[PDB]
Amino acid sequence: FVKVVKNKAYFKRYQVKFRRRREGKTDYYARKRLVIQDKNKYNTPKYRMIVRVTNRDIICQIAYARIEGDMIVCAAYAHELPKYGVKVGLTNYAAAYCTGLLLARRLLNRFGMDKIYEGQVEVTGDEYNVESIDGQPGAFTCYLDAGLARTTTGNKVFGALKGAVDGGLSIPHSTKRFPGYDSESKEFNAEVHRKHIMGQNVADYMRYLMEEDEDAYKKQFSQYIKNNVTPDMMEEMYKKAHAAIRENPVYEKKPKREVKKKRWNRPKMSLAQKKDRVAQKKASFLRAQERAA
Amino acid sequence: KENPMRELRIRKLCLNICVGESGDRLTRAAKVLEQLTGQTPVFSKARYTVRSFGIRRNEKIAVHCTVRGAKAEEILEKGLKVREYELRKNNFSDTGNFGFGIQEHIDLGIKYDPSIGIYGLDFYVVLGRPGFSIADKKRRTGCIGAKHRISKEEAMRWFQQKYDGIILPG
Amino acid sequence: AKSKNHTTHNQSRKWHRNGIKKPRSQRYESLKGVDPKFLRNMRFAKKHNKKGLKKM
Amino acid sequence: GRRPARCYRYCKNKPYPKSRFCRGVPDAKIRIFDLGRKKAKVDEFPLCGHMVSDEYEQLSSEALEAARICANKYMVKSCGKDGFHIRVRLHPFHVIRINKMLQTGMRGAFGKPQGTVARVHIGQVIMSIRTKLQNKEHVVEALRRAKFKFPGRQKIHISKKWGFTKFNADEFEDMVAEKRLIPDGCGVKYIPNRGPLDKWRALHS
Amino acid sequence: TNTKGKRRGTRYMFSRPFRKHGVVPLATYMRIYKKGDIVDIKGMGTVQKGMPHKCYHGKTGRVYNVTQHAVGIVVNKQVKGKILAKRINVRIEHIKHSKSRDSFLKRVKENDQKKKEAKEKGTWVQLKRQPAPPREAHFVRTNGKEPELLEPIPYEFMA
RNA sequence: GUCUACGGCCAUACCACCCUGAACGCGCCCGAUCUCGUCUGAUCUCGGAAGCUAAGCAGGGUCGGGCCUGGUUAGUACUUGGAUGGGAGACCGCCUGGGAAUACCGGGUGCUGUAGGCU
RNA sequence: GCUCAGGGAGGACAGAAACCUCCCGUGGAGCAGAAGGGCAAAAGCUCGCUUGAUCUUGAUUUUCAGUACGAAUACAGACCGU
RNA sequence: UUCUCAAACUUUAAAUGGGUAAGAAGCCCGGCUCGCUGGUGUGGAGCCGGGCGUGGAAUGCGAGUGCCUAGUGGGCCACUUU
Repeated sequence: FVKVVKNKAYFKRYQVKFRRRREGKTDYYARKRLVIQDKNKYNTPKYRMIVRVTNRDIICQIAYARIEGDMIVCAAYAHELPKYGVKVGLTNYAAAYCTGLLLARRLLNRFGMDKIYEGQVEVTGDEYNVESIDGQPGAFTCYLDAGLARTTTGNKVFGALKGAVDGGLSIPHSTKRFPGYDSESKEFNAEVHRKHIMGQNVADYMRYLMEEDEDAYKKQFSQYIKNNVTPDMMEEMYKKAHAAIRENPVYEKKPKREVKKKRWNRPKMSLAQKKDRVAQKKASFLRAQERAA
Repeated sequence: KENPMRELRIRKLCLNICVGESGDRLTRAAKVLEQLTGQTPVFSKARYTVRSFGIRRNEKIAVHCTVRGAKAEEILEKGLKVREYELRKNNFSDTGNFGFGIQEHIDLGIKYDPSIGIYGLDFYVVLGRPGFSIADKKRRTGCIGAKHRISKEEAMRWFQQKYDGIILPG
Repeated sequence: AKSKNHTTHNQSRKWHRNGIKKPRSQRYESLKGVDPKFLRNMRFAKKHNKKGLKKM
Repeated sequence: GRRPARCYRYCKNKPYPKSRFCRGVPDAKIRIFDLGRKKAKVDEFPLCGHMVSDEYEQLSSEALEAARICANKYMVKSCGKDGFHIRVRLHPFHVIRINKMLQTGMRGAFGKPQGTVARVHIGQVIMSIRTKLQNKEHVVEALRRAKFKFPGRQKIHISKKWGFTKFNADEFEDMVAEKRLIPDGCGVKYIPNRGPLDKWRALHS
Repeated sequence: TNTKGKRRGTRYMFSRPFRKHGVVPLATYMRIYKKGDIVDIKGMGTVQKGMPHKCYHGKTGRVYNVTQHAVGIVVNKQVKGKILAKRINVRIEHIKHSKSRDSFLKRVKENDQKKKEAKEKGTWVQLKRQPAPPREAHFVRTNGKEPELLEPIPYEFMA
């Protein structure tokens, strides 16, 4: 027997962390510096470009934080890429770029900066700058919100960054975190970054498993054999994604059905029910004891 | 049917040789774990100075080694063999892990070397379960829930099912 | 030869003879201590009210 | 030896305990704060007589100790060693300071801790004696013996409680009968209709 | 004499409320402060930069200057025998909008409404705040029953 | 009706245990060629999609603990102003306005913004 | 990028205390020192890169006479770090 | 569970008390200027031109302001707190 840490006394003094901190979703340290505007700007909305890579999806939002909770202007999802040719492979560095490029041109569609600020139409891989044009409405500036992702070189958060950067979003960044950054002598080969965007890192692995054993390739790439994506299709397949994304960037929402309005969810057991159960349990016990003895 | 996501498996086999010594007796005990596992074992610096023991603040006391997956199952097969496939009731932790020791490393599959010497070392089987890697992430972490945990009662019947290990009291 | 060290005894009476006065609450305040990057800009906005006088 | 209790009678200062700041305090004369048969059941000492303070003053550790024995010495001859349980419900926590002039004067005149004293309020209990309901006058006699050891005015009041408890004696027999109370040493356990229902079950088994 | 010094007797003044330590909630930083915004000052301890002096903690001034992370605010600290309307550069977290001016402003647009309405309808309204008046006469109905008799209760000592 | 991403207030949201989760997400899960990082691909990063809600997660439960909120405590304690009130004093009473805090006893057990789904 | 004090159950030598695990852990540790306040994906611990401890005007706070120095807060102009 | 406490302890928590607000320096449209800030006749400030007086709580009272300046800088007593 030792002194229990979690007494009555424990939870009296105990101060819970913020709800998103308890759920492990937000770094309130990193949020505070991203999101707050200089007080001499006054309601000038500070845009942060939110990239969240999931297990099965890449969620690329643009947000500006008001006092009721932040208002999302434009949301770009990787599950929208099968409208542009990318059937499967929704969660790779190439799909990250396509989701970022989809966010860029969809926002610029709504603001009427569609024809102005094209950017990199042919994907080079270089450090591109979305320069403002004198006389036109200034380039849309937002900041890359990475979340709780360890920002190493070749993190897919920087795929959706470069995706948005080439689409005509004026985001500050360095090429240090793009894949192709020679860390050993501090250079950036833009050709390696071109492989990753056009998906030759995945293509060579399909080619690597193509030869050694057929049984393991069917296990790894089970849906690239289903959805008929060969490694030779790959580079020209993302160009058919990039072409159609830049052509028709607008989102069409799914129309709501006349639903049953049924209940999947057990409702809150009300007082008179809960006050009855303790009356029934006590009655249930003392009758079993008289029947016994 | 029981759920195939309650598949109680080995996460890691935590080895270390704590010699209470730096320099020559320690750096040749580093070669022992690398002949045993086939990976470069991490040296362990001291917590603080205990003058009775012959340790000192930031002195290398021990050399530890974590083995995962395909190798750990085979080394824990080598090591239980030294303990003729039997462990005791006290040897299993209440958190649902178990460990033991071996007095000399010659019984593992390394021949006696005159120059290098003899080193007894620690086996600690960190038993886990799919969904135990929730609790050590950077993203959305969380405790693993009460039903999903490995108990002392559960680790003993696992070792008895897997290695036919005759568990005896005391 | 020790003395009385401190008091605030007769002070409140002295303060309220000529009255505890509010400061000279004078409209159009000074612009000394207002940040110069804002104050430069406002000074240029004042310089060029000539520019759009005939539109005005 | 030590000053008359005139000098340190009135609650003059702020309460000044033996603490981190006040170090160099001697042990008080009183260390037993209850004797008799303290190792007694609730259901054998119903009657409780308090010595209630009528004055806001300071009772010395020595006066508490002198009254501790004066009530004990009588009640042992009057009821026997195990026919009562006296508590002293005042602990000398206020430290009293002495300024000893053996050529100083009043320079640096801050006192050294002399002894300890119990700071008492009006209507506060000094000593409580739980004994059998028979020995009603023996408590009123023993508490009156011990009033002379203290300064000021004390009042001997027969409480309407069950020994050293906070519930009334005309209610107690029923509150144990309905298992709202279990005896637990000198005192009783209040069991509300509020805990988990497993707490209720081991009661009514 | 007292140990002079900037944070002396601010053990409780610049301490955090019980179970309200830790991260500064971010609504603090994302509310805008204009010029002439009536703002009350309350030195949050968590942020030690741009702290108000303890003599301004629990005072109310108006903002005259707004920089990046702080507002300049004109407050009335007295001095001995007069009042000095003076200027302190205080960070956002030690500062709220005071709702003292609000009960006036919501009365003004209600007064403006009750003046623009009945500008044509001819009905004279009360716009000046009449104090709590002497309550006008009324009938207390006893519904049959007599008013319950109270008597003082006799003495007993409790403890 | 509910989830996801990002939030606002930060326990009516926590904590322990138990039960239920449709579809979608979310997850665990499967890999180590590349990017990347380790003693170990556990973490982190990357590449995937055979299996499973077991867990996280969500909803609900517990005469639960805590927290929230009331009544009680109690016009009690304390207190503004007043008296040629009382008392040797300590202190107390009254006039005049204000007015608490436990124990004890009930109730409640996250609201919700913007965007996107599923039913 | 991490988590501390302490406890608990395990494990050759190994014990009350060496290293290694897993769990609990609202800070019960640490933050050069006095004490208070403040602090948990940090302001602590461990590494990486560094010289914003530079150069320059004013305004302001603190003691205050509403003077200085000291210290400090908000900027602004540069040149830089990360 | 229980007895007893804290000038340098505290979840709570008064009374008395300390700021602020109670309008024309206030409202409300309209337009011009900016080298500041920018997805954006955006944000902010400055400006002209307007248009609304039930003077927007009680009570009392005329205020504002500038020179020159003596004496003083040993105090003491009382209610209340200390």
